[PDB]
Amino acid sequence: SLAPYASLTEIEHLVQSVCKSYRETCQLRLEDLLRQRSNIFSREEVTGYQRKSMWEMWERCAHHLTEAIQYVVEFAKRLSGFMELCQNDQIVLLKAGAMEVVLVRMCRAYNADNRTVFFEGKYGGMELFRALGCSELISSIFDFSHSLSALHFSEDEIALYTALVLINAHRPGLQEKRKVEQLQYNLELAFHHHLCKTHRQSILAKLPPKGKLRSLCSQHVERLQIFQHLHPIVVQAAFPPLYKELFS
Amino acid sequence: SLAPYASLTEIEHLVQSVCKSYRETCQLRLEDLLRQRSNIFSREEVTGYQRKSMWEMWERCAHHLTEAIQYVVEFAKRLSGFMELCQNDQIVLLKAGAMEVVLVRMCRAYNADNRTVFFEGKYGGMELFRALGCSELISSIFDFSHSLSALHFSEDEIALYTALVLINAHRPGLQEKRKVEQLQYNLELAFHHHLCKTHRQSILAKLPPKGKLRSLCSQHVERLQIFQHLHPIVVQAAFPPLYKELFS
Amino acid sequence: HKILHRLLQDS
Amino acid sequence: EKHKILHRLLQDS
Ligand SMILES: CS(=O)(=O)c1ccc(CNC(=O)c2cc3c(s2)C2(CCN(Cc4ccccc4Cl)CC2)OCC3)cc1
Ligand SMILES: CS(=O)(=O)c1ccc(CNC(=O)c2cc3c(s2)C2(CCN(Cc4ccccc4Cl)CC2)OCC3)cc1
Repeated sequence: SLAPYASLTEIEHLVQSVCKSYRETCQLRLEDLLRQRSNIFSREEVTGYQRKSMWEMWERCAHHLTEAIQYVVEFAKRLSGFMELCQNDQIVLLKAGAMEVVLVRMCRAYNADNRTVFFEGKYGGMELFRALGCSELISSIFDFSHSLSALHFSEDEIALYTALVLINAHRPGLQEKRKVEQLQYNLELAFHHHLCKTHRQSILAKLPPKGKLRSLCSQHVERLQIFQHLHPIVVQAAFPPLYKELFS
Repeated sequence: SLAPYASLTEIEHLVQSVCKSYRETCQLRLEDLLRQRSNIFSREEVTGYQRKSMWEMWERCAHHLTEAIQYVVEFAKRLSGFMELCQNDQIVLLKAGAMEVVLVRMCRAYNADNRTVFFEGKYGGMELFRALGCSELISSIFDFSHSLSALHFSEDEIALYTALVLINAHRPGLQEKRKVEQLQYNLELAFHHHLCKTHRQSILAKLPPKGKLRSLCSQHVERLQIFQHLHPIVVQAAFPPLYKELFS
Repeated sequence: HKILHRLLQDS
Repeated sequence: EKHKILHRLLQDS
């Protein structure tokens, strides 16, 4: 909501609204990800992924990331207040934040018991991604999901925290910074109210720093520039156009 | 090869060449596909696929089909004679035949014993594809793979037969039909020579009539037009550009 | 930003 | 309607 001086009733309604927008666009139900924890890639399947060409593995990951971003775009379209921002600001917020929201949501698909992530129907470790040729970035993404796994978020906490990762009034290029600041503040009141009622405000000091998410996004953009030099026709022929627009 | 009056030595060399081009671009190893036959999607996994949105299921299948087409383009680039045809004819042959070659190659991933296909890491029946909204086309594709299954092709037979599905001198729009006729004839000599040496010429009268492959391709183009009317932004945002160019 | 714009106006 | 992508894939080598 963009309402100035939002009352306690409005903040409680905003907590409910944000949680419902997230539930309708969460992509996979948490119970489905948990039910599949015993479905792990066999050693022969891992060898098969590691044998794939770099272009084939980049194309698969770009497709899966694009599908996850499509759900974040729908989350934004349903998020209280987002469609009241100007067209430019909506685009500036999604271009800088859709990838960051996906990286946060991905902690639900990470199993700390065996350090594996749900990918293409089964759970696999970072070794599954070897053919991409960006081991440092993959290892950093697994470490980031591991840091969020340790905070043990509920679905409601993910909904309120991802709304704030997206509604960031400090993004360069915003034209109505003051309007985004009001929406960000109301979402912060909603997140803090939910955390206070459930005795979870102690997680605020444990959230990843202002810089961790930007580093992962900047590394992705850098590795894609290296990939596009080695395979300049694969991107224009097979990658999703939304992916090329956001990261090229 | 486009060489006129190909000798028996040239025909034997062309059999070896076509089999090698196919082996280098077959996408998945036959032994991996066969050894995964007993791994079938559970009833809960099937329900999960059937609960996906139409746009998500179409986008996934367009991606998998595009990856399979990319291997057929590399098969064509390595196929003896293909790169000696004019640029227009190469495009006419791939635009009409890439999808037909993929449909033939997919008989390797089909189990006639339980009517399942290898898809996204496990085997599943036609019910897995229900969210696409084109049950009749999916049933026709499963029937086509079932008709090829009955011939129990070797890998060498698939290589020689798929070369002929692609090098078809009757495709409308060819500008140098005489060169395509010559290349088609040499590939037919190579296919017939291989079949004669292995006592398999009896399969020639059992190959599917050309109209069958034409019908599957035409139905796919029609179902994509129906999909694009219901979801006009999904295609331009997320589908592979090669897919939109070949079928839109 | 042609694609993001179209996704935002799609209903 | 268009063949720009197929053309580029074919001339990649
Ligand atoms: C949202 S959810 O919880 O409902 C859900 C979770 C999982 C899934 C299925 N799994 C996935 O789609 C992925 C798992 C992982 C994915 S996507 C990548 C993303 C980052 N990413 C960039 C990159 C880096 C280097 C090269 C290319 C790319 Cl796109 C790498 C791949 O990180 C490794 C793990 C569906 C839904
Ligand atoms: C070639 S291989 O042997 O190395 C190999 C075998 C299996 C695999 C993994 N499995 C697949 O990629 C697919 C299995 C099936 C596939 S792709 C489709 C293709 C037709 N097709 C169009 C469509 C019809 C209707 C609507 C949209 C589309 Cl794209 C439907 C999907 O037919 C159903 C089965 C990879 C490689």
